[PDB]
Amino acid sequence: MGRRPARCYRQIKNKPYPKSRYCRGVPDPKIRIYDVGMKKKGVDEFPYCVHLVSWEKENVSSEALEAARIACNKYMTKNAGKDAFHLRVRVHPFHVLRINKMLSCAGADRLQTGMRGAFGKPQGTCARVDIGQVLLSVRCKESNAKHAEEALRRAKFKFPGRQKIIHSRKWGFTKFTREEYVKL
Amino acid sequence: MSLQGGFVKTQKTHAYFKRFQVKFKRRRQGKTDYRARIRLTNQDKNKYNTPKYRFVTNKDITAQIVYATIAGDIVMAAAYSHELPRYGLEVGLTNYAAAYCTGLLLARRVLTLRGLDQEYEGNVEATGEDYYVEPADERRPFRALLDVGLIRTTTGNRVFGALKGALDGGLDIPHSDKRFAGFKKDEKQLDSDIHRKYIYGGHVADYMRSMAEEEPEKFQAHFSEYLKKGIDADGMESLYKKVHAAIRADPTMAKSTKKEPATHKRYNLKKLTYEQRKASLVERLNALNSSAGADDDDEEEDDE
Amino acid sequence: MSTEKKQLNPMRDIKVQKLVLNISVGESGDRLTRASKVLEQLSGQSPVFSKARYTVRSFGIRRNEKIACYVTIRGEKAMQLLESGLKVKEYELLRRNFSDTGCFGFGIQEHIDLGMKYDPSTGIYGMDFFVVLERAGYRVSRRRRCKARVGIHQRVTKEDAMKWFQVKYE
Amino acid sequence: MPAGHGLRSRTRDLFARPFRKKGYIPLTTYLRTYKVGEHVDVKVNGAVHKGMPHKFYHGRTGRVWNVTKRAIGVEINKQVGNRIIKKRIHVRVEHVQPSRCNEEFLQRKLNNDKLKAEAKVRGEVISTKRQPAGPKPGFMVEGTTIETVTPIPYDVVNDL
Amino acid sequence: AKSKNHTAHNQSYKAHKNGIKKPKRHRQTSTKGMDPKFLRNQRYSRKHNKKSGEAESE
RNA sequence: GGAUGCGAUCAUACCAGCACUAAGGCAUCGGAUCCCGUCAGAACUCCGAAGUUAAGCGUGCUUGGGCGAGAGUAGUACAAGGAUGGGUGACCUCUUGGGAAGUCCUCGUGUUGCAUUCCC
RNA sequence: GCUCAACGAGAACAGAAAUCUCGUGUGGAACAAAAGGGUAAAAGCUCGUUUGAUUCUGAUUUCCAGUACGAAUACGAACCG
RNA sequence: AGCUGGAGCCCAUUACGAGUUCUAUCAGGUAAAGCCAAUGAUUAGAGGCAUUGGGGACGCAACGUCCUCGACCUAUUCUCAAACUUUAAAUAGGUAGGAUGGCGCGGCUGCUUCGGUGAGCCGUGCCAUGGAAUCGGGUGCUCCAAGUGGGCCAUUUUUGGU
RNA sequence: AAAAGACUUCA
RNA sequence: UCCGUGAUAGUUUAAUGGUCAGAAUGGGCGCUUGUCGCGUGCCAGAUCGGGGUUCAAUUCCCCGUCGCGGAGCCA
Repeated sequence: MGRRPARCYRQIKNKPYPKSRYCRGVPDPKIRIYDVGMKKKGVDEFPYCVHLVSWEKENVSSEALEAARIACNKYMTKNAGKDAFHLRVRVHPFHVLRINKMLSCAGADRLQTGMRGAFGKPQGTCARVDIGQVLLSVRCKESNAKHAEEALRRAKFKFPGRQKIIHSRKWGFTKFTREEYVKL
Repeated sequence: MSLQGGFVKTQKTHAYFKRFQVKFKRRRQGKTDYRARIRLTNQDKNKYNTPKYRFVTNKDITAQIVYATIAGDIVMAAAYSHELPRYGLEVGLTNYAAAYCTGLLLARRVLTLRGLDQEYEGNVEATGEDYYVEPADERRPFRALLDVGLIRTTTGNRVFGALKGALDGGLDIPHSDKRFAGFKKDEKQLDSDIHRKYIYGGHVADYMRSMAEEEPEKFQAHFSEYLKKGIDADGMESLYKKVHAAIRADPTMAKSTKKEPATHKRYNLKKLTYEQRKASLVERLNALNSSAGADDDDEEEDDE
Repeated sequence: MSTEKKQLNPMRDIKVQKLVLNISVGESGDRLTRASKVLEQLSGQSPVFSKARYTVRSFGIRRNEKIACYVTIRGEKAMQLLESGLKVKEYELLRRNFSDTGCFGFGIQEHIDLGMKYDPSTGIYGMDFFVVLERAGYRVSRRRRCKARVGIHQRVTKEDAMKWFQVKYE
Repeated sequence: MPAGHGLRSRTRDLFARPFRKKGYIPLTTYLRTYKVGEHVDVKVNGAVHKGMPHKFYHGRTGRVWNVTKRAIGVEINKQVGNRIIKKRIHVRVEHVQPSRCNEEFLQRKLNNDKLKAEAKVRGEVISTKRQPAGPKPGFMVEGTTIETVTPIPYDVVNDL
Repeated sequence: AKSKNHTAHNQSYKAHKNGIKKPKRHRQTSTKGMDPKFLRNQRYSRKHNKKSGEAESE
């Protein structure tokens, strides 16, 4: 698409804008559906979780969120079939991007005299992804774990804030299989 | 199943709830309006609290002259219409004549020359008098303000009848005569201001005599004898009584008033845990049960 | 477990808190307010104006303004009115008219009772009769000063209200 | 830019009461009375809207300058500038609470007076200062029944 | 060209040199601008007080 | 302990559902001549004879909820000062300090001043 | 004096909104306006009575030179409600 | 106006003062935390529940039944907030730690008290190193005048802007 | 008196 | 692009002061008419989308989309 480098909003530098009522004119959020795959089970049929956990606190765009998500899902259908595992996107894009828009072409751009100043027209939105956040949570079953790991790997090149694949465990997968069946 | 109110509170819990600590305990009981109370308390003038509807009524009325302090109030005198038959009275204890005599009694009691603080010149202990306009102790009515409480200011009330007895007792309430239960409400004379009908001690006298059932103890005239009686100067009674018995009250109270839990709580829990494993139905309140595993905790593990 | 187990009613028996007879059409759609006259004769006592609030469908664009009128009656007078309406309605029928509060209402023409069409300025085809019913122990919540919420015991139910009424004049 | 200065600004919580303390103030505050030169805190009731001081003056403890009808005059000192002077503010008795900043200290002055009277009886030698923190004395235990175990720091896990 | 509009910098440094002082403690501090009653009774009482003070020192 | 009037501290005092209350008191409750009041004596105001503990009121209970309190809650997060410390920077270590909150788990569930009265 | 936003269940006509009723209801409303606080036997909403939205001349708080001016605060001295 | 100097003015380790700490006690809504706490955003299911949101099937009908899709509701779940916050730091910030004080004695008032009751202010008497720590190659105070009135930079914090 | 215009092919 | 300015029936454009919207023409329907037309009687709105204020908004604000004009140096 049309150029914007991700560096512009990469720094967590500005005040956080998620107040819709003051921040008028915010355009379309970009992920169609956050949960792709199953959504009739959680951990019951998926006694393995893999996470992609943030190494660097930086604001990842909605555009980059889509890119990572779609690549991961496409691997799922191409290597494990349509109704394989379950991908969840787990962070949502609160932070409205203003940013400088609408340049001119005299021998100045930046209309007033060279400000420019606030009152920036909205360009899009980002999710603020801080360190240790789970951007993508893909639940899996342990035998087929390597497929999910591979899917996350293709995804990870497609956001500005570096993340590290990790085998995630909640109540273990060995504390669940105790606590459940003592109160059941 | 549905349900609202209960459901709408428990979901949003804390948000209501704390609603009872918006206002406090006195209001919760229905005792003290803080919008009324605040006005009185700045200059610390005594509350001449005289209830007569939805407090104590239809058996007795009472007039207490009450001073405030910061650790809580402290009555400087009290008197009950229930203590009025000690001085003789057997006509209704809910009437104006009873209220008037309670006011006379209270005014005599509040000093009784006690302690340092007096004023018995002027004339505190105001004579047996046929009224017209507020008799005080010169120029200055002080230290008693008619506290109706939460009850309405309505002309022809027992509260204003008590106020008349305060004035003719030597207590000096601030006043205006445009809502007062006038002169002849004691039974006396009237015929003035906005107020109408002269009689209210002698209300009853017409009422009963047009036949119908009402109080025993005779007849129309009988008010006047005990109207006179509370004016007299033999103050300083209210009964010697037999005191307590042992450990607070009674076996009925011993069964009624205190606790159980600590030890008892563990037994009910033990019974409940046994019941859960013996049947499996509901762990109590609104769901669960499929062996269980003790307490509220179970639900979180019984998810996956 | 309703504290029914006692010996029942001295306290428990139903009464009329009020009977509210109200006209509903709305001004300009029926009249100015000349139908105050028919209400005045029927009850025997004064009606007072009822104002409107919120969205309305019909003229009444100011909202707050006379639009209807009503009479709160009670005692023996209310019971007498009840008998005429009960005499109409089929009896041992419908749970629907009874509320969970234990109150019920019925519709029927104004004209029932001995009276002329001619003498009141309007005849009027009918109008909601509502009967407000509750137990003796209701008075705690009703009075202002010592207001307290209604207990389970203190509530009449739809079944209970119908049952009490079943005995008397239906 | 010449001065303006929006009269309030950042008074959101300063004029608010927290959720639990909403509703009408107990009349105890009103009934509470002070004498001149007593030290008292300033801290508004949010349910009285006239007689209110400017919010910066909260958390100051002042000496009662005089007492008048309804409101009480309390002298407190402003901060920031040059030669910062004491200022007298008309502030409600609803907006004045007792400071315990002087109360406890006054009790300890009375305690010193006890010690002074006692000291003379012995044959003077007063010394009625409070004493700074001393050195630690020795301490014991017994090595019997307390032979060493070994304890270690524990290994890093990422848990995420 | 823009210029500075306001800064609170450097104000503090000056203030701690010769500034702030304290109230200036005295017995009998200013009751100037105090409510008329109290002051009225002080005037009246003092006239009598001087006469009596001589008696109570003999 | 209870009750009543006046409260103080101000959720251990509150919410939900149950259960119990001797004594005496409150309440509910019967009446509408009178002051007073409404669309309606339901409210309010007055009379207080005849009732009823059903509710109010109080207290107790229920793995309850909330509130309070504690924790290896967590020494975590964050943060002043120091570095010619590591790191491209983003930041991150350490030294000298200070140190939460929730999740979550555990324990608690009104106290008490004045006056008068009541247990038996 | 009264209690609201809202919702549920009822009630000729009347539907999603008419008007009427009860329960629940911390304020989720309303208090002219911008926005934000605050507020519940009120400051809201309704009724009743009203005219202090008054007379004098200071002090005090803000802006601050610790100035004027405006506006605010709480008193006094008057007279009223 | 402040900073700066001069001319001094008053005392001098008496005295009080302090870009300070402690102690003890206030105030604060930032960092952060929180969201199954209120408000606002926001993801996902799951399980309920209709005298009236829409479909179909079973029915002559029903105050009928079953699937279905919506609303809502409940317990969950996920992730955020400068103009959200119950909650909530640190570093900062205010006040107090006494002879400019306390106590006893007894005087006056038009105030205040229905009451010498109280309040304030006067005369007179009693109590020292003694009111945490530390320092004051001294401090306190007044008059008057110059210059300045364009600032610039670094570490740290931070707003706009790639 | 002024309101009066159009109107297919073989024909 | 910056500062302005509109939008209303099929089409073209009036109007309000807050409770309320029109006309003309086209079209659809009879009648005129040998037959159409002129003429003659009949008829018909998302007041741009969008929230807000407000009892009540087509009307009074704010934003945005579209369609326009008019400015934008030493060039």
